[PDB]
Amino acid sequence: GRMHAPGKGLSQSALPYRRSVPTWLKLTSDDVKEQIYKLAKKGLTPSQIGVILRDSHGVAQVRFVTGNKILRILKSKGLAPDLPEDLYHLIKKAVAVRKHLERNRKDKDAKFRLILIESRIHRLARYYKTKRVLPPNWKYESSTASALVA
Amino acid sequence: SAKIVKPNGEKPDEFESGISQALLELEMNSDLKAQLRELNITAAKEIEVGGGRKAIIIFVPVPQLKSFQKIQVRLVRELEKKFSGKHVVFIAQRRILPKPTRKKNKQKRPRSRTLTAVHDAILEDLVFPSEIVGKRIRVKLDGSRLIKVHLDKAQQNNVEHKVETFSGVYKKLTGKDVNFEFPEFQ
Amino acid sequence: PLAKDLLHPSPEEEKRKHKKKRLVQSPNSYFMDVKCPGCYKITTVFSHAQTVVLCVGCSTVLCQPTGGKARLTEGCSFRRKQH
Amino acid sequence: MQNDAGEFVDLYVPRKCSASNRIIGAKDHASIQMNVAEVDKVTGRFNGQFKTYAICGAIRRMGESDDSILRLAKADGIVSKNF
Amino acid sequence: VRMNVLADALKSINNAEKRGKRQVLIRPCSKVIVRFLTVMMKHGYIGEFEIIDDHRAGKIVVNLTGRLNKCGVISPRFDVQLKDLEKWQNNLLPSRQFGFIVLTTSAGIMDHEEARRKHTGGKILGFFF
Repeated sequence: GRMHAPGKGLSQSALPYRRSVPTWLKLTSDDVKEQIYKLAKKGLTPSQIGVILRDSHGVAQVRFVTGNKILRILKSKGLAPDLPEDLYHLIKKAVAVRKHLERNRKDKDAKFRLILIESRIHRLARYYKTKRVLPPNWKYESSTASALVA
Repeated sequence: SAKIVKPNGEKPDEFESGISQALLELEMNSDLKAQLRELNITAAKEIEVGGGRKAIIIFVPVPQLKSFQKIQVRLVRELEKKFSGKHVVFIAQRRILPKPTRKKNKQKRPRSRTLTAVHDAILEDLVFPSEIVGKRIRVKLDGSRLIKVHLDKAQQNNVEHKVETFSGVYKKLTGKDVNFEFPEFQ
Repeated sequence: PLAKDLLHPSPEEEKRKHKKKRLVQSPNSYFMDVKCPGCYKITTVFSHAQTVVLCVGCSTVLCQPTGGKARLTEGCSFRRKQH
Repeated sequence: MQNDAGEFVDLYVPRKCSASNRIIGAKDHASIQMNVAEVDKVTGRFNGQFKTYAICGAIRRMGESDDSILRLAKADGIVSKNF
Repeated sequence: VRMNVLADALKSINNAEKRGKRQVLIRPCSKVIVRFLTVMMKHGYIGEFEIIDDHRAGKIVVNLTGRLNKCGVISPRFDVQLKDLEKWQNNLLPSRQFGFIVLTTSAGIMDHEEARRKHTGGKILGFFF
């Protein structure tokens, strides 16, 4: 079930068995990488790049076309984001809730939700610390987090 | 005999000049020299399959394998025409690495050099015009296991008579036995 | 039924189930060549698209994102491709 | 049964259900044993032979005795195989 | 959340065997499951089985025979010496005439009669009778 919700939802993507590139896809690997580079310079996240390439270019999975994944391509080109994108979005959400909470002090529901968001941030940061994606001295400070995000 | 297209380990060209020569008068052909002079084969076998039927297996380097895969059906058509009464398949040369036991500074074995991955890739390359859409490996009451492979039902007219040659070739160079089926559309 | 055969289901029972919970899971989505009137080229819009896709030549809207499936605009031929 | 010398040391050998392969015990009064008549190939008259099926009480209480007897009749060449 | 795939496999086999069913789908697959089923199938308690390959962990469709009573698992894999095998035989098995304890040894996954034959101990996987 969910980490911090009482939901047993089952909805996700079902990747097909066939990993072969379809014959109708007239796009080779390197120009697909070039589309990735253009979209990433436009300021998009790897999730958004995959969504755009799936929606309006016919690339269902870039791992089957190029041979590797979007963040690996961005890292090899040297333009991968400095923070991981999910940690970034969690910090963005935490900053939004904290700003709302300091103007609306009687929202105890938002206080509860902010506790949940920051717990998720700390678990994620501990994971990224063990995998050397973050510096070992990295620490989510609430007081300076807004200058990092949005 | 001109054996210009067959790199080897170092030495061995064991009277298989027939394939090199056949490719050599598949020179000066129609629209095939733009994609054949730069790529070549490693080894060829003339194994026995089924009854009196013969099938020939051609081993190719892996990037050169993909470059064969893009032109394989045309080349295999006229090469079967030259070598009448025989079936031709194209397999990579895959370099299985042994499993590290508890017995200087070796590197980590790639997952693609494991025997499981190599046998999967061989089975995929063996049936090229058709695509594998399933696998139904079955343990038949003895410890013995029979694999059942489902093909894509879109190249059944192209490849339905080669399935016994596929079974014999896969038995020969892998050791396990397979059957091939064409299921109803998914 | 005590003797239901679990590894040869009929294709209607296969289509009826969830996209998981099948023997081998498979998506219910597809790709399609979308053709709009007044242009000549085709676009390869995903069926469950979330983007407002645009024809690159004529800046017109092809599909509108909805809850489950992209709703194509007023009359435009679409051909589901490779099934 | 079958002590090492070889003789059978058992009061009797109980029946097994022909659907679920379970022992039909001496106090299972819901368990039936039914013979189904055979007919000759040419005129369809009863020729004096039959095939026998035993169903335990648990299967016959599940409601699955009908489908089980139908499947056993398929397997023994009784009526259809294509019904 | 699912700490043991062998436990869930043997529970599914047990439940469907008790319901009188003729085939079971075992949803996550592993080679420990396949070796356990191969022991069970060589001893005559289950029928044929077929592994379904999707590119995730597979699935197994097992044919049941009606000869199975209980195929439970032992939840920590206790390390068992040959001296202590008698104690586990008495605690787990219904008699000295039938029933097997499946161990994993360095010689492979095998039943307890074969493990005593080959003079080896190991960790206990489960039992069936």
